[PDB]
Amino acid sequence: ALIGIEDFLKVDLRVAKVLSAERVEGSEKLLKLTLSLGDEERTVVAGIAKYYTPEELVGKKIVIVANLKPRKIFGIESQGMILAASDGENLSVIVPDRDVKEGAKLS
Amino acid sequence: ALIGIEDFLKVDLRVAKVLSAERVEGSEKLLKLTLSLGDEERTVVAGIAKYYTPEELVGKKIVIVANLKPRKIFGIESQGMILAASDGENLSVIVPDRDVKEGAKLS
Repeated sequence: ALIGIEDFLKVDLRVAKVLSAERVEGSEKLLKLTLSLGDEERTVVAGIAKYYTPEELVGKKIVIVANLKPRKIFGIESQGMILAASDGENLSVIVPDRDVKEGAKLS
Repeated sequence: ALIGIEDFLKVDLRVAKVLSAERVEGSEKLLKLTLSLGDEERTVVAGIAKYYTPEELVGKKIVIVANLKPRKIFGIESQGMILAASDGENLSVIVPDRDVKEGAKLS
C-alpha cells in the first residue's frame, strides 16, 4: 500500500443519475446505463447478474470513476467504471444515503 | 486514462458495519468509527464534519479503503479511510442500499 493522498485526488469520482438503460438482444449484462455527469453524458455497461432490474436503475444515483477509461478495449461501452460493492455474493450498488446532485466531485 | 483493472484490484475496498463512534475530549474532528471488517476490527477516524449522529452510525454499513492506507496525517494510526460521496455542498458518505452481511469487497 502507499499513502494514497494524491492517489485519491487523481481518482476523479463523480456521482451521476442513470437517465435510462439500453438493452441488447439476448446478451446478458446488457445494462447500458446512461449516466448523466451533470452536463456530461456517458454510457457504461453494467454486469449485475439479475440482481438489479433496469427499472430500478432508472433514476438511481451511482458513483462512477470518470477519468478511468473512455472506452473499453473489448468493445463494451464503458466511459467510466461503476463502483459495485461485491458482498459475499450480492452485488450491491454504491448509492449515497440522501439526494445528491449530478457531477458531485468526491473529495 | 489508465489500466483501471490492475490498479483497481490493488486497492481492495471492504464494507463493514460501524460498531461505535469514539470521541476525543474536545477537537474539531471526531467520530473514530470502530469499523469491524468481518473478523478484523480497525480504527478509522472518520471526522465527517458533524454530518452524522453517533447513534445512527452504530450499525451503518460503510465502504472503507483497506490495504491502501498505511499512514495518515499527523501519523494518526487510522487503519483505513472511509469513502465519502462528497459534493462540496455536502459530505454524503457512501452506504450500500440492500442489507448484506460483512466481509463485502469491491469488484
